[PDB]
Amino acid sequence: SNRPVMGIVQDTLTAVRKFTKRDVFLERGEVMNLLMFLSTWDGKVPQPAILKPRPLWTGKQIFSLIIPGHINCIRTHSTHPDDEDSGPYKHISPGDTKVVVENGELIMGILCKKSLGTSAGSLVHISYLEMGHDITRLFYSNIQ
Amino acid sequence: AGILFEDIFDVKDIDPEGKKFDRVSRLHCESESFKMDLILDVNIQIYPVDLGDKFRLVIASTLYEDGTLDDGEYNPTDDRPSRADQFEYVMYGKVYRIEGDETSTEAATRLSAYVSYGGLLMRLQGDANNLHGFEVDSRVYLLMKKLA
Amino acid sequence: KAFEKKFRFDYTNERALRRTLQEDLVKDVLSNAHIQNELEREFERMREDREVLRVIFPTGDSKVVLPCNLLRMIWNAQKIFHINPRLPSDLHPIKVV
Amino acid sequence: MNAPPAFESFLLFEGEKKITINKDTKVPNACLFTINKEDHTLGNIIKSQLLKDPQVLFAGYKVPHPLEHKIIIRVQTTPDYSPQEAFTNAITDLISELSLLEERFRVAIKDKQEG
Repeated sequence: SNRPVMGIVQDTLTAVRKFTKRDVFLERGEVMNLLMFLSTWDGKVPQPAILKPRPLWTGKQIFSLIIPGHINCIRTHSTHPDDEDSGPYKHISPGDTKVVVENGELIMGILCKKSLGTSAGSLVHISYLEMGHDITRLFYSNIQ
Repeated sequence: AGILFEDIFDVKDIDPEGKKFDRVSRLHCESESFKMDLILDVNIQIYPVDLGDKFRLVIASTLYEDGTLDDGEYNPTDDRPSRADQFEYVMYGKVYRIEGDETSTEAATRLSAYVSYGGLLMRLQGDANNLHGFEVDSRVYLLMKKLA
Repeated sequence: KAFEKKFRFDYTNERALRRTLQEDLVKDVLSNAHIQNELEREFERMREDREVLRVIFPTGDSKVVLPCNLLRMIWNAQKIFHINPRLPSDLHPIKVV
Repeated sequence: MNAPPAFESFLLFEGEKKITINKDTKVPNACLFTINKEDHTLGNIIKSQLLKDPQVLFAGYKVPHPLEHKIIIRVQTTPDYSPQEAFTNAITDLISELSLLEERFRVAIKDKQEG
């Protein structure tokens, strides 16, 4: 069916969603731990989304380091309403419910089965097609 | 310098769509000088914001005041001469869309800039004359401070 | 109407040409008539292909399974080569065809 | 029949070095510490002490596999300071804190017992 067979399943998918929500702010030590568990990490700590009150990273900001190469993908979250595409806020979705990955970086959106699962045009499928089998393996393992 | 934008904004709404996230609310702000419309997502616990509050918003390419690229890495030890740290709330992000009022036949009169600060989004609409300094896929710093 | 408006390459207005294509290239496009003949032949081929598609796919189902993803590929190229949509392009329309 | 003996949690055999130091080529002034036959008890302590050092840029630890008894610690420091020096200083500070805590706990026990 020209679809990926393996996908993100069980704890990891629910944790993906809850991690990739907007409200996730990660402290310095937590960021260093999560980067310690990255195998393809280049060793450079990204500049946090929030600087002065305290340095705070975001879940999408660390998920962008998991995403390999320069991958361009657009999906929609399960809870996406059809009203947002019609009126204003098309590109600034209030519920965080459209997915945009540009240049191998997650800009907005909440990931779910429709993005990391086994479906046509998924993020994993696009990663395989762009990067090949060797890099997609590291992509699954790092996410896990 | 490297300051792309600077103005003073008035908070008009906080959650018109309802509160969808516990630690993040969406400021709708009008502007008293240039009449630039602003939408911004702000961390509430870290930096509370209330209605009818004057804050000065500065969007800059670099924090170092001198024209030196920041290279986009975290280094808390770098004592360069200033970090433009005269501001209470600082964010870092990238521009991902610049919409316009242009037709096929004539240029844009009003532009809108879409910036994502690690998941937090901002939209800034108004006249294209003062909003020309933005280019997509470029790094942008947000700077805010409350006013009395 | 929409098909013609989207795929016809109107080169009469010149002002949309001045906005979209570069200054050096718009004069070349406007002066030469061989370019215009080739560009009309392209749209004639596209009309023929549209008729063939309407014969092949009754009910108008536009979802088709094809080898390589051209939209994703064009989007990859745009980001790889740092292309600014706000500026006129230097790509000569003959070379596309 | 495949159960490992009870002591691989806590005991070295011939050839195992308690600590192994490997430099990290990805980033300058970065080192990788491998501690054999240890667990979270020591890794969390060392990481938390290292994060207080203003000259340490990165500090993290992990267990590569729970069924194995091994700690990996990565330390990156600023240019004029060695991660080896950062590690030794962290260990010394931890020992100094623990000795003071022990003395004050003994004093508290003696004050509690004779009223």
